Amino acid sequence: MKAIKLTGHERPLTQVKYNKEGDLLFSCSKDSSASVWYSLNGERLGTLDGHTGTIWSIDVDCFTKYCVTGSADYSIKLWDVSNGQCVATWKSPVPVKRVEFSPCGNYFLAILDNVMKNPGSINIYEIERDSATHELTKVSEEPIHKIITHEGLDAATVAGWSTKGKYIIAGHKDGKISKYDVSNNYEYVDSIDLHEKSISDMQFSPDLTYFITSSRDTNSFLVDVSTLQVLKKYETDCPLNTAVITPLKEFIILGGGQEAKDVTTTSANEGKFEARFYHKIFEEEIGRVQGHFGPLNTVAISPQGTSYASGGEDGFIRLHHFEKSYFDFKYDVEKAAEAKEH
Amino acid sequence: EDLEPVRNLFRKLQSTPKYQKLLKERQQLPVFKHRDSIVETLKRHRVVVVAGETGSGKSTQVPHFLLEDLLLNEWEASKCNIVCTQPRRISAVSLANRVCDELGCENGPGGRNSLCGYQIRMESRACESTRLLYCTTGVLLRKLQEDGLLSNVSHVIVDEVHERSVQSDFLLIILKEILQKRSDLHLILMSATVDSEKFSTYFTHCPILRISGRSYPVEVFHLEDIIEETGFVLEKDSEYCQDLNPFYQKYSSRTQHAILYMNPHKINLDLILELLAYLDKSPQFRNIEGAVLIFLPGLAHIQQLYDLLSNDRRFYSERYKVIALHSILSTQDQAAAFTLPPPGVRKIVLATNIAETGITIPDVVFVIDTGRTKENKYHESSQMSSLVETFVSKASALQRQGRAGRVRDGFCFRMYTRERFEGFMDYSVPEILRVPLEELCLHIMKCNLGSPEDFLSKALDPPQLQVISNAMNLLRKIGACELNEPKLTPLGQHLAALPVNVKIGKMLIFGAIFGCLDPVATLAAVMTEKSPFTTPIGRKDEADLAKSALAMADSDHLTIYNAYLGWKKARQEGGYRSEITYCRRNFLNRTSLLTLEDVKQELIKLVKAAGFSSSTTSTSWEGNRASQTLSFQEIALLKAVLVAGLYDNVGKIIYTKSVDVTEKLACIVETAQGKAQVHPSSVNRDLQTHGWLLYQEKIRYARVYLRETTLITPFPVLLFGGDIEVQHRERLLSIDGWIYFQAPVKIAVIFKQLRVLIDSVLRKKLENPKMSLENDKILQIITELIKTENN
Amino acid sequence: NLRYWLEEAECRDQYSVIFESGDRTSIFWNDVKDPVSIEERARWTETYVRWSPKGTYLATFHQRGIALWGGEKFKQIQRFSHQGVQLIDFSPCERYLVTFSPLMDTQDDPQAIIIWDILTGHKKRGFHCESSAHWPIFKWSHDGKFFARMTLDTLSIYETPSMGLLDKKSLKISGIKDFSWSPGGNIIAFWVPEDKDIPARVTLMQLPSRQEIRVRNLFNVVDCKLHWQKNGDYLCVKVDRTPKGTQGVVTNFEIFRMREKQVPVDVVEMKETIIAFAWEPNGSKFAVLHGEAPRISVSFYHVKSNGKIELSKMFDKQQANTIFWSPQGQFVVLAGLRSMNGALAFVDTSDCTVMNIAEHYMASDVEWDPTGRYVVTSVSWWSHKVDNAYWLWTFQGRLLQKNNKDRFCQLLWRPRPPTLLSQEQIKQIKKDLKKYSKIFEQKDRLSQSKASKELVERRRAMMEDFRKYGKAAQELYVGQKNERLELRGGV
Amino acid sequence: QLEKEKKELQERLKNQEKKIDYFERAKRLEEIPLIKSAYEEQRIKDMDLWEQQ
Repeated sequence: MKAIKLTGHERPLTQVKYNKEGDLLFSCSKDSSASVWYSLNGERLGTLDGHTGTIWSIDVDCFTKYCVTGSADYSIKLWDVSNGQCVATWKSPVPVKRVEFSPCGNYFLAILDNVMKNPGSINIYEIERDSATHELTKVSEEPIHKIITHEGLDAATVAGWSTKGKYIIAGHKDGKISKYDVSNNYEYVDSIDLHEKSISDMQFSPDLTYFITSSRDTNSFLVDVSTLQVLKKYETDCPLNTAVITPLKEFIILGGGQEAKDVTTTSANEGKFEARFYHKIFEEEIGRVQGHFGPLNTVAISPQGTSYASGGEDGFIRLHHFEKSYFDFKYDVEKAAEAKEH
Repeated sequence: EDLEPVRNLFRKLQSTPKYQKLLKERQQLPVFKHRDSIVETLKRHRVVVVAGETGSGKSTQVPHFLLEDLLLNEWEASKCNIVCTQPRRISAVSLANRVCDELGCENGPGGRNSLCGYQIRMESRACESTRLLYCTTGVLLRKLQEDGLLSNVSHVIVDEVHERSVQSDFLLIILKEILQKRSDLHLILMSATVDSEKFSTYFTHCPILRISGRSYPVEVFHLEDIIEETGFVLEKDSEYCQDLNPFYQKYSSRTQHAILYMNPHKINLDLILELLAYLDKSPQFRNIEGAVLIFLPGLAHIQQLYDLLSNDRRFYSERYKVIALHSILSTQDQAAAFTLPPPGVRKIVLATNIAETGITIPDVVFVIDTGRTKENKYHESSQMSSLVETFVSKASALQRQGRAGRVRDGFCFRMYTRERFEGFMDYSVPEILRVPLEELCLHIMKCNLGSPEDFLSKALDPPQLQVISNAMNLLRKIGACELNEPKLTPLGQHLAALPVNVKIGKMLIFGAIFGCLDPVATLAAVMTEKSPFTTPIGRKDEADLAKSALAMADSDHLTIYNAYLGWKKARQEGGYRSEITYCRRNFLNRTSLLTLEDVKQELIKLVKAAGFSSSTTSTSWEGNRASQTLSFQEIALLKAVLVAGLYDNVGKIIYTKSVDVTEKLACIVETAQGKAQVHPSSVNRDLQTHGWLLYQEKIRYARVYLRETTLITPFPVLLFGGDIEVQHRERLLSIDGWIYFQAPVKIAVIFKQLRVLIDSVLRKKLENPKMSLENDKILQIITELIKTENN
Repeated sequence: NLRYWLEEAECRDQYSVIFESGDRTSIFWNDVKDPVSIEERARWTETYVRWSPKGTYLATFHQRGIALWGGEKFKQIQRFSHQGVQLIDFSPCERYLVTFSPLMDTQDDPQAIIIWDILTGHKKRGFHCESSAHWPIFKWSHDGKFFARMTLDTLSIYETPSMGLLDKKSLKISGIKDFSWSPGGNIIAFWVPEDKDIPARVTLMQLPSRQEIRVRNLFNVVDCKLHWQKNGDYLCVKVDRTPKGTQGVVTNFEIFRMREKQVPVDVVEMKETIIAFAWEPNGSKFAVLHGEAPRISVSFYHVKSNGKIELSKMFDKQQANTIFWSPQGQFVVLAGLRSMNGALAFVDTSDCTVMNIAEHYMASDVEWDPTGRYVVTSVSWWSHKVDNAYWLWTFQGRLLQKNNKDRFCQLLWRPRPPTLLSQEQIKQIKKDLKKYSKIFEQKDRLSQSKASKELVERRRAMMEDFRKYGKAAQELYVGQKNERLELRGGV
Repeated sequence: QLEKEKKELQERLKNQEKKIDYFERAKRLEEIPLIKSAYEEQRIKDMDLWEQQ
């Protein structure tokens, strides 16, 4: 791959996202404005200004019409992507740590942190849209449902929707994953106990039928939506902040790291926080890609599988375009089976 | 190039309250939503087509986003210099002013520390800090003659490519060749129309960025809507009266009857008067301030409608200002169309296709399109232009419509049905191609781009080889190209460097050689610019009589020169009041006369820069002679230099002795391409003598007319004409086998030998322009001979 | 080149030579399953990259001087300071490099054709600039003994080792329209149209003797093209003749025979508008294309057992404009290059029979394996921009892959000449007499079958278990909610 | 009959492909020792030429 470095944020990155066609990249950080970048060259398209606190989460709808942000300033905002204006704000009694649109763009969930005495919860909001322009017509000030921290779990930290929005999957501060049935008024269906530490990320495969978890306990699990069966385990010696499933190739990208603190780093050893690529099916580390000056906090892959971006505690985003050696990377039994076709 | 001073200047400009205010306005433009996609596509691709409607902000914001990105982002380009071409002078100037304002610049375009500038013919407003240049297409083409790779340019933007002008298409061929040689050059093509696929394909299927944009909607009323809304009744005895498509069943039986029985072959001027009266009565239009632009096929219909408006009691009030806009009018009378009317006064502009492209009247809100034109047809077999034009193309009608909608929402009233519009041809026959190609062929050879034939074969729409051959034959006859090879002569090299027609360029160079550059540069300016003679509506006979009172030596060229001399005198002796009084008395446009002075001084500067100095010893024209009438000897010399430039435009007067003293017979002239009449605007209209007429142009209207004529004597034709044959037995001298003079055989041989002497002196002087000819015995004898012909 | 061809494990083919993936000049093998990337080097060339004739050096253009990149892991061993250069080509025997600047500088003054000796590393000559015509404007002999250029009124002949002037003379012959060196020692074919007093002719001239050994006047010709057979055995001339209507009325083929006593001439053909001709590589058959039918007609020619070369087969009219033969003689590509679709058709020979017809959307560029196993075709971004790709295909009628490439510049195979050839090798090629054989390929397929075993089995099992898991979910989802699972976001 | 001729053609083509590939692989294997010998001779000549220069 070739990498270039985007600078805009002077503060640690909290989330990067591609849009559905993979030509724009959205990012937020501990600063109070989010940025939008062309994913072709890393040019900055513009910024989203209005929050007064760290923005923890950003998401962009399937039409690339609105993006939504969740903030430490106790608010969620909805933004119109074409002019960067805020079109709706909801106030929250607690910080909002994560936001995600449903696959068709009519709902978004927001994770409300369990602070002060609030037990925390996943709020669901409805955006009624014009069926032609996908512009909004109505937003309600209330969520249409609140999944309060389930009895026996700690608060959710991450959540996303499965295929067609039929389930919400969540990860919690006690290393558990839980599942909620959207048709049945978001009722609790099941949970599994995976990590010894909090779940720090959870991301979906391209069809939304399986997902990948990561934790600072150094492990990552590939998990099936319908059964919650664990399919694969990637075992590392590194505390993980983030993980993704790649399209096109059978790869997994993991990212995290431990801040240096007291030990001296030499100029030879500087810039060596890496993303690790694993083969998805064989569970084997196949590469490490250097370039960051602090832990990786977020990774995102384009839906075309042709680039990936990572945002660091160093305040940079590295944007990576894959090359021919990547596309042709193949185990011998994979070459064999791809040729067996003809 | 250290960009850091210019980056620091731009960062300072961004901090200005002016930039921050206009940035909020820019963010409302449709193109601004595509800013990051435009910039990212331009980083990935060397060629990009940017398509979107007029008013979407392309011409202002695409060059601005590119300038912003190249200065703020460390792009690996070591260079930031952007050129944006415009077909129209007013667009280049107004866009540069607008973008300079949007950049927060205080001094306007080309001011100290201005990042934006413009360059048009005779006017440059750029400085060392200028990184965005708006220019006319023909300014960039001249820069390509000086720097064939555009080595100092990083980005070229060709705007309005949908107008498909000769200069735009020619520039696209050259830019395609430069893009093969230079990997660092980027090209942007900006279009208002949806035929972006043709440009994409021509540049190897390059990306098309479609900007969704309204901007400035023109509501369109067809003939059926106009008849319905106006209540117009087609009278059966009217000269406009000659299964109706189920489409018309929604209109009243009156409108259906009017559509069925209206003569599609006549312009209904009564319906235009009712439509104009409807715009003032209708609650929809009564409160809308703006000018009306009426497209008419030619001057006769402009006159007929002007007379109808002037005689109709509805329009007799100080509430209307009727202005004609036709190619025949002076640059000052044409400039009146751009003047804003007083508050509460409706301006009505009666125009031909001259308003259809390249000219912007900013206050036009209403367009009335008759759907008709008159078109120039060139007939190769006759070498004659004829004016004969019918319905416009769909492309032309859409450009007429888009005269409304430029600065605000507007209205277009089509004096033809929707069905009639749907049946128009999409494009006019060879807009770029139907014109003569000699200036294009000369420019191809000047740029060493190979043969004109092989080069023009690469066009989007190649012209016929016979048109190229005819154009090359004219360049050979002028002496601009060698006889057997497509190579420029020393004369051709000088002609190709001058911003004027080859015939006028030859006249200027000969004017310098014969040491008559000052009067000849005035004549050259007169031939390139609009006539300073105005014919105000309703005052034609007084204007024609005033022109006849200025008539000089049976020459329109010298009559206009005499009018200019009398204006220059009036300005020097009596200042501004005398100047205006002279212009008013003689029906002259003051603005046109100022432009003629400015063009004259620049033509003199260009000819002097080519090394042709006027001798310092002819204090005869540079010193204080605003007080003297031209001597007869100076008139003979000026006619001789006119013949040297225009000899290909000579004709024999057919003198017919009138039986009746009261019949002013129009002067008839036999040219090499057949018989023509002297145009009614010429002082020689009623010329009743044997002799030879020089003319500037031969044009077909209802008849073939010769425009801007000069009576010439034999010696100019014998010295500067085409091939001399001597018929020793008949005592006849033939020029080109068809111009006959009666001469003693010895005199005929003298002229044949004098040409060899002329060509020898001219060749030496054209190869070395700085060489003095003051003591040249040959030039002195030729000048003496020309001065003796009428003694 | 040769060593790597032995040591490396796969199975089974050629080395590239790719401009395109990424902003990098890049190195690949042909591993049958995919081309595998060896390296991708960022901005290696500043314009175009060129191989040496045996692939020995890579000639890389840098705008501050042409470089010869050598050694196994690639570094500059030699670099030649000439700017304004765009043409950067070798003597066919790898000993000398000729550089030409169409952009004058003060580097050339005005010696724009500069000849560099690779063995010394020195500029031996400069020759003053040129205006006409196609590159190479200055043409070498096969051995690299002689080098020459036309002045229109005089042929100048220059001599290896020091680039002297042959006989201390230049040959005063007028009206030459082009000249082509023979592969055979040592002969120039050149030709003159109607020049004033002189009717048109084709001349065969021997060097260093400098004698017009066979001249034939052709009479009243619009153009001619001089096509050597690859060993120097024959010169075919393609001749377009003119009647009194001033037309290119008929194309003739007239074939000089150079091994045969006193150079006899086979007049062969008479036909309408011949637009292409190509010889069989290393052989004596040929293929021809005719225009205006209204699709392009194809004609096939073989040598008779009674002597003469003659038409033997034809096939119906098609989109093929370019005839491109295999170095192994048998396979010929009939290609409609610079067409949006189709346009590649494939013929096996003797007795010319069509094997296959295939895609290549906007095809520009075409090349073969030196031994004829693989065809590669490409779409340069200099030529076309609606797809940009390389297409890789096996002689049979089997596509290997098509790989789109983002701003694709160029593809060239690394040259690989057969290292030695002899009568016993030519005998071993005939050993199985014609029927089938089963000695080598079945063993390579058995080796490939072994490559599915020993730790491999656990991974085969994993792949399998994954495809099954996926089919199961695939089924359920189609039934429960009518959804089709995928691994990349659909168009 | 069409299917049979198509199968026979495909088998003939596949056998031709294998024969050409195996012939070229065999030629290259037998050429390797000659290429090595030619490289040693060339290396000696290049060394002698360098010493002489």
